[PDB]
Amino acid sequence: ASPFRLASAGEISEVQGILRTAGLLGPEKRIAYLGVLDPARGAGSEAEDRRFRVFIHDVSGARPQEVTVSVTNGTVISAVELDTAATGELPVLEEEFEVVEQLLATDERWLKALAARNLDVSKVRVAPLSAGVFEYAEERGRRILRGLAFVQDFPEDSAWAHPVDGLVAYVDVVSKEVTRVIDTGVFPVPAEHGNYTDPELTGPLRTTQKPISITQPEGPSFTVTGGNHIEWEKWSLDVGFDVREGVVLHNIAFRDGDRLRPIINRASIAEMVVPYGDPSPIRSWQNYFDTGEYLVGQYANSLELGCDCLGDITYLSPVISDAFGNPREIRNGICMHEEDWGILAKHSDLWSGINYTRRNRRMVISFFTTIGNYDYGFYWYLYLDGTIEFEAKATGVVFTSAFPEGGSDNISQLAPGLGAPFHQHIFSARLDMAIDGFTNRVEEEDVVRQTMGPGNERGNAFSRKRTVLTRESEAVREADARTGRTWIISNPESKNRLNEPVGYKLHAHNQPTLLADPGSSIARRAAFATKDLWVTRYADDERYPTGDFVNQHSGGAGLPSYIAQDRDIDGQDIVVWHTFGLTHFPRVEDWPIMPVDTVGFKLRPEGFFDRSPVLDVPAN
Amino acid sequence: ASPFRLASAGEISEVQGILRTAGLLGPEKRIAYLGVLDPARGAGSEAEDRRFRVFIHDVSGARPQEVTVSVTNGTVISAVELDTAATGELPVLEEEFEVVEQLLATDERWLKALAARNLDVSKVRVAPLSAGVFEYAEERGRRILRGLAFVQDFPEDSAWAHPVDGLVAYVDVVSKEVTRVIDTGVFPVPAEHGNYTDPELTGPLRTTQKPISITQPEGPSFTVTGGNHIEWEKWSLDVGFDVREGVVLHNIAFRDGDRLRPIINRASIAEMVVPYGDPSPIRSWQNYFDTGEYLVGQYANSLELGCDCLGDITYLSPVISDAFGNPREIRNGICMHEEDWGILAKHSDLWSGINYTRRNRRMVISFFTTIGNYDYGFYWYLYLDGTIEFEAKATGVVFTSAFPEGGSDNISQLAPGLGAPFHQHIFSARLDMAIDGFTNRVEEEDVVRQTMGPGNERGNAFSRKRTVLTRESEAVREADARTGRTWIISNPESKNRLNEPVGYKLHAHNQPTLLADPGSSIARRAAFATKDLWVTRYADDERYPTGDFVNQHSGGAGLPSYIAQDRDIDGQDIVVWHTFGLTHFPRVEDWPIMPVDTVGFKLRPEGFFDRSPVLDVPAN
Ligand code: 11R
Ligand code: 11R
Ligand SMILES: [Cu+2]
Ligand SMILES: [Cu+2]
Ligand code: NA
Ligand code: NA
Repeated sequence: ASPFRLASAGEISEVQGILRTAGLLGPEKRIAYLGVLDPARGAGSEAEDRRFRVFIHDVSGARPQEVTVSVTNGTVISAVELDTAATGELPVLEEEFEVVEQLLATDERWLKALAARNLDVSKVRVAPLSAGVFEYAEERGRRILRGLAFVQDFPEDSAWAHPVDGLVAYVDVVSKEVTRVIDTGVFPVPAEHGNYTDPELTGPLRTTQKPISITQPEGPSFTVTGGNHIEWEKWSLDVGFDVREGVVLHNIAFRDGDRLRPIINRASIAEMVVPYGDPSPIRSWQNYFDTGEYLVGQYANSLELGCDCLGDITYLSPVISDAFGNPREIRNGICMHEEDWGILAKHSDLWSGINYTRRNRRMVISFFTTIGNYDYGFYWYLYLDGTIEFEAKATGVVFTSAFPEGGSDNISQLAPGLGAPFHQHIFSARLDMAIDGFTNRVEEEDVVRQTMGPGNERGNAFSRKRTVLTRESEAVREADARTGRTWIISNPESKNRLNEPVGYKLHAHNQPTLLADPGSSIARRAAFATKDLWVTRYADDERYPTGDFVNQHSGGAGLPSYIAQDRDIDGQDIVVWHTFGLTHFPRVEDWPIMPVDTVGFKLRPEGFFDRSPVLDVPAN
Repeated sequence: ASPFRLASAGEISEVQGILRTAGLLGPEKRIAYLGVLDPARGAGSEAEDRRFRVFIHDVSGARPQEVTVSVTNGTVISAVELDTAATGELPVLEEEFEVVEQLLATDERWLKALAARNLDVSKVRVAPLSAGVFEYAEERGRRILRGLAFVQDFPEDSAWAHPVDGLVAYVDVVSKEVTRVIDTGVFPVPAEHGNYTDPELTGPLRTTQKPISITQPEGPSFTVTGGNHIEWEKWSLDVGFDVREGVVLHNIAFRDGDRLRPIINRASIAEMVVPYGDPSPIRSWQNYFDTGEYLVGQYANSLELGCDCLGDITYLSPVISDAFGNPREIRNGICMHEEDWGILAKHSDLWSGINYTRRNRRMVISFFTTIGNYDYGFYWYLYLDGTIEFEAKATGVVFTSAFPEGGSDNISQLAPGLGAPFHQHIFSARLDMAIDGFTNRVEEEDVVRQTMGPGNERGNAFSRKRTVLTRESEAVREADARTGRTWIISNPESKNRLNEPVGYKLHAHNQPTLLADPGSSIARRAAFATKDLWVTRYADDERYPTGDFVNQHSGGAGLPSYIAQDRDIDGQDIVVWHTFGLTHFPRVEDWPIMPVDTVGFKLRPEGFFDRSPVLDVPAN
């Protein structure tokens, strides 16, 4: 019955049928994006209307459309033709991945480049890479992918070991034409293999790891109802999935006594971008918006038990649309489990003689996606004590280049002749806040040092200050780790028993934000990534920090456009957008397959509860 | 046979016998500190000499002594009388804890203060609190403790709920005299109880938590030999224990192929301080050096299976000296276990068709200590991929005060009338580095932004810079989170296969450092805490960032004195001292017993290995 239930195969097939019936999904049409829309504010009273949003591409060269369908009512709500030169190209289609290599394989310029390097065209893989927006006027309004080449010596070879530097091509994937082939000169193609399952490289596998068995003999402590509604240790939420954002959490709330208290209305990773810091023209255009351009949900892995997710696991298998509107299941695409998390609280008291220890646990909701060379795990955690956390785990194979003779200020060496250009992985978490309901505000809290003097004669005092962000113009904030800066989301109309507004505190990792020059294309297209925290007034059409159409789309949309409205955010329905990222100078240890590295953030209750919320946790 | 083995009960009894025989341990003498000394540099060649360092207090008022004993040879190596007014008082003795309350109970001034507040003296607990160094000239050369009062309504009551504000006393614990009683006025003693095992407060305990069973059917993957030598997944180390520092790691090394490669010679938490930020004269003197003044090892908890440490646990039970030189075992005082740590590396490749997933694990070595109201867990982690991490877990009961009518800039409210003064918990990790041996250097590495222009026409480039710290005068460094600042310890004489010096990178959390005014007593006594990173040239007598005797000791010793020597640290035997801490503005959720919060740091290999060190980890 829940309006927040996952899309079913039947709903997707029904959208297909509605579009077909309406004349919007003939044989030349392809679905580039399809997802369920969230219910409107105050929709709980009215009967449900399951609506789906669809981006439809046309392979014959006609203009694409944005369409909203009511699957409940069997109707098209709206359909509008898109001018992609203005509003952006549609996301990259899975079917376009192969096209770059295929077209290049019979292009005389490409073949000349490969022949100059004595490379067999049958062995040359070409990555289908998003193009961005640079100086090439002919690309405006065209669906372009750029191609970088990697040699695969045999079918099971890791092509990433053998980058073909000095060469890049640009391809129109609709007209099926190669627009440009740029050859700046030959570089040696690195020869060492990077085959991490080859015994020659691994050596004898370890026999020293004894089994770790994690079981729950009475099953898990969480329940799943309605397909995706989770209840666990006072927490209540719905686990959604979208082909763009991946796992999306809805209606995160905590049962405090008799009252179900909302905390976050919607939590997602609304964008992620990988900007590269190598000024070589072969890669200086490289910025992968894995979420906005590629759709990370689409490439979610099927996760194997005892391998990807360990313990007593409950899986969800979300359904997405293929290019033709047929449903496709991602079997075991979402993992859900609880795990022990060490000591929760402990005290051994010298006066009362009471010794007290309690254990912590967390609920984990995760997926793993693969975007070419990269593989990312997205993990949401709920803890017994009210803490909410997100963690991204970055692994896969590093994106490679040649390592220049005489070194580089922008590339590190991984193996003889093999380079890894410097880059960042920068995430935007969109948190549609609902601290005890929708009337919320944000304060920036800094530690305040105090001078020795009257009122502080020993020079020991310290304090803090809170500054309310009253309007969107004042709500674009930067980190200040030195002053312990955090941001508190509170409800000014809901007080705890000590007469203080209830709140949650966001604790950032204070990693560097976007490093690119502020006048670059990427600083404009990923403007969100230049600042740690943004707060907007909620609006139904302000979904992504980069806007709806990121592919080959200049600045003009997204967060900078939203905040120009300068709306009241002091005790209103607000959205926090937190930028956080990893700055990666690849190390030799990252090669030939990279150990996981992490980044994230958390929010902790801050006078939300009237005392510790875990006094009722039992011993042992 | 290992010279790094834990002290045995026999060794401690033998030190006692040697001291007795030498005339140094008569009936008026008490042992305030006893610990084994590490072997001298280059001692491996010579036969072993187990030496012990002892601080001996005299209850009759005579001067204390510092003594070094050779237990192997049955000799006193050295014995020197200490002038405590100059070099500092000895650590607080466990037997002195009760003395403050006992002396105050018959003092007319104290009784008058309690009577003004209608408090039964039999119900008033007095915390035995370190005194520091302030304006009281009579305290110089005397062993003083200060007393703050807390009412205990009945034997099992949590006295922390009932602070008696406006009152503090100072006591000479040797002459057994009350030197001062200060009463600045009555405050209401908060009345609500804080009894976290009382059903009235907890309510009905949860019945929703289903068991999590963690077992190892073939036992653990680590071995313990020689009592405390651990081998686990290529790692080699010795687990030491000292009554001051607690768990100390020695000889951390990694077996890379056939070669045992040193990484860290000695790792410890060499100090921890809890400075309070309330300018009230009742607490403005409050700074607890839990390590230096109280000795955190002494109060290590006995850790219960399935409660404190979960899984297949191997315990060590370290032996310490009581006040008379008799051995006392801390049963199950150190936990050792390995645990699963999620995904280690993962890639699903679109060209090779190979799908690869490997799991991570970490070895955990921990203890938990209790210092009055506070309880801290100290955790060291070794990971499969070469990462070394420390984490402190802070819990217990928050130190309380009255909450002032009309609020406070330096105290938060926890319950009606109940306050928690702001404070920090600041740790110093002393890492005696040995990256591939002892010839090491430290570089500070910052991200470098680049301007759009020639050589960077698209404004995408970014880089980094490394600055070698050549001498101790240049080696007192601060965090810069905005520029992604880290510190690399390398061996300039040991290169990896790419001809780059092998190294490890220290990743700090960049939390605020000491907030007190730089002219305060605490800024001088805890000078280490004002800066994030210090590097010294190794010396056998430079053990603690605060010197050997912290109790009632002014500035003059410790790190500022060590670095004045301005020694060469560029390719030498060096020591890194990392300051890291928690700044605590207590929340209502911290009351009546606080959920764990954490802080720490890690070091990751940085061109130490010739490729990923975990290619030989098997599937599943
Ligand atoms: C942004 N950026 C930097 C970047 C950089 C590069 C690329 C890029 O683009 C974005 C790419 C995003 C997509 C990434 C998701 C991961 C894709 C993985 C490939 C999908 C796939 C597609 C096809 N196949 Ru098959 N196969 C066998 C074992 C394991 C497999 C894993 C995956 C297979 C696959 C397997 N197969 C079936 C039977 C016998 C042999 C084989 C082989 C041999 C060698 C390779 C693959 N397979 N297969 C081959 C031919 C036809 C059909 C077929 C099938 C059908 C169903 C299942 C498996 N295979 C972006
Ligand atoms: C820096 N700062 C802010 C600060 C602030 C405040 C203080 C402070 O000082 C530093 C203090 C550092 C020391 C902290 C370490 C923790 C000390 C814990 C107290 C030790 C202790 C000391 C004594 N006893 Ru008992 N006892 C029973 C159960 C559980 C117990 C736990 C601990 C017991 C204890 C227990 N006992 C035995 C038999 C019957 C009843 C009892 C009771 C009842 C009520 C309380 C305690 N006990 N006991 C009582 C009397 C005589 C002997 C005795 C023993 C002997 C052996 C074991 C247990 N007990 C510093
Ligand atoms: Cu990376
Ligand atoms: Cu604290
Ligand atoms: Na909101
Ligand atoms: Na060293």
